Amino acid sequence: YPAKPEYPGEDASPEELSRYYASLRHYLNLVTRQRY
Repeated sequence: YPAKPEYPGEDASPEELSRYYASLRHYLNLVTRQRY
């Protein structure tokens, strides 16, 4: 589980959280290239 933080939810702003979402998606986008 390379960097698997928990999501905030609908607590933060619709833009601020949307930015943070990139860090979450980036993790998955790093797992979408499994090797060995």
